[PDB]
Amino acid sequence: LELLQRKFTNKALYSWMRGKLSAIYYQFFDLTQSFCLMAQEALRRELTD
Amino acid sequence: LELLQRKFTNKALYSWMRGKLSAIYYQFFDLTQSFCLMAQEALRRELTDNGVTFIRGGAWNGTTAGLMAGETLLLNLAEMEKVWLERDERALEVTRTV
Amino acid sequence: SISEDMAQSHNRELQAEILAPFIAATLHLASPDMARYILLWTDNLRPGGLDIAGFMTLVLKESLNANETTQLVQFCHVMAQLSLSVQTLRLSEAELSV
Amino acid sequence: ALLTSMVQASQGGSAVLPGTLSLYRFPVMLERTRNLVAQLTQFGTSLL
Amino acid sequence: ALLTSMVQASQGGSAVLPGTLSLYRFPVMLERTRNLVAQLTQFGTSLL
Amino acid sequence: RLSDLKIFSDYPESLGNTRQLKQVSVTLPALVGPYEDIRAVLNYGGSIVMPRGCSAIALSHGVNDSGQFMLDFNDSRYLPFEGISVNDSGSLTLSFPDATDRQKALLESLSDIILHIRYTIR
Amino acid sequence: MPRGCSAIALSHGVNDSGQFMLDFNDSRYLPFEGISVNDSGSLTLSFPD
Repeated sequence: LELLQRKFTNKALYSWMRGKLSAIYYQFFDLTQSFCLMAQEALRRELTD
Repeated sequence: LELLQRKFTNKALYSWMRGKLSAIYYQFFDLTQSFCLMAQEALRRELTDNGVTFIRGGAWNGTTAGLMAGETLLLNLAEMEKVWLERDERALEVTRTV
Repeated sequence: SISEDMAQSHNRELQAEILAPFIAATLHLASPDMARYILLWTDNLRPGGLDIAGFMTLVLKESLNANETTQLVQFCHVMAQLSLSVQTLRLSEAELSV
Repeated sequence: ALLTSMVQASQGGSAVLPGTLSLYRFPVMLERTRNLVAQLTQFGTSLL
Repeated sequence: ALLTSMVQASQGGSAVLPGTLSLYRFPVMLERTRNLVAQLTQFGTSLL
Repeated sequence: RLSDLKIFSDYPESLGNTRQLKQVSVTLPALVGPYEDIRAVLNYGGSIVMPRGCSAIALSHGVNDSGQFMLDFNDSRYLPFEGISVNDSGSLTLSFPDATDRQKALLESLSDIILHIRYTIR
Repeated sequence: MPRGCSAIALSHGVNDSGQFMLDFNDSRYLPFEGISVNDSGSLTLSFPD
């Protein structure tokens, strides 16, 4: 158990990595949805519908 | 145990590989941060607005031992691209003869 | 992966950061941070009158080693002793840093 | 003898705001959004 | 009966230097930096 | 006014009803002195949503002028005035500033104004 | 035929091609492309009004 706690990839590292990735994902989703919306608007203008 | 020590992928090989990769990662991070900085400077020149700032530092955080540093740069570049797209404009042209 | 320019710098923290991954690889250490702190401790010890800069200069030599091999091997031996003792005690990185 | 079970609760979804008009034609925006969503998918896989 | 626990210490982050001005326009520099960052991400995944 | 041109009546009702502008150029047959540039502005006063900066052009030389460095119909960005319906109720305005003033002689020498409108039918 | 590739419009009539510019390397089919020369169809020129 002591060796498991002193590992390089212990619980703290995994927790911090997944928290940071969760925040990055949360912001990136908004960015890419905005991009998709402007693409759809461009298509609507192109088809005049 | 003896067989485990004579393995091709023993402890020494893994240690050397991860040490070399750590050094490569450490240098590559500096290179890519410099690249992101010059890209941000180019954007600032394009928009003529020195106030915009997107690389805020803290990408290399010691808690994660520097891992997933590149994700923050990716997010910052995405924000830069979105800002450039939204505020872009077709400029009027004028020619003057003196 | 080294050059004379960082050998002459007076920033021992930067030199420790540079040399940490290779020391970790050659001593089977867990992470580069542990190697950096071991290097700082050894530099404080000054085993054979060699600091970090002295070791880095000795590395950058075309085998022009008359008796400095003694200093180099003494430095390496002290480093190995420290790393082995830390590994045996199972000392955490936080305690070592503090 | 005791036993345990999973519990679920009602969950919602995201909404859509009105879009904006860019300056480029359709294919360029299509390719840009494709790159962005590929990046997003990679992020999700890493998270899992 | 003995027990053991995890210990954490304060950690810092990187800083930002003033940037430099290149010769190319924005989109090309953006694409170059994107490629470099993708390479960096692959390096990190391999390390893990 | 755009709709007063009766462009929609220049072709039969078939061949498509979605007719929109693609490009606008303008020629000013006037005598202009050497090393002197005309200064005019063409603007669209309609209410249809337009991308930023794609609603007005500037006139410098006035010989089949398009208000651009070079005209590339394969541009990845929308050309000025693109997407305007030909049956729109809006109006195009040509403005000559400081014609009281500096541009008086050139405007006196002016004969008329010519517009070249390129549009598409779907 | 592909949509819209069966008719062209004549404005100036001096070697006119009914296009902004003629590019034989276009990614899209040119008008009247693919018609067999031995076809029984007919080409019609219409002047309205």
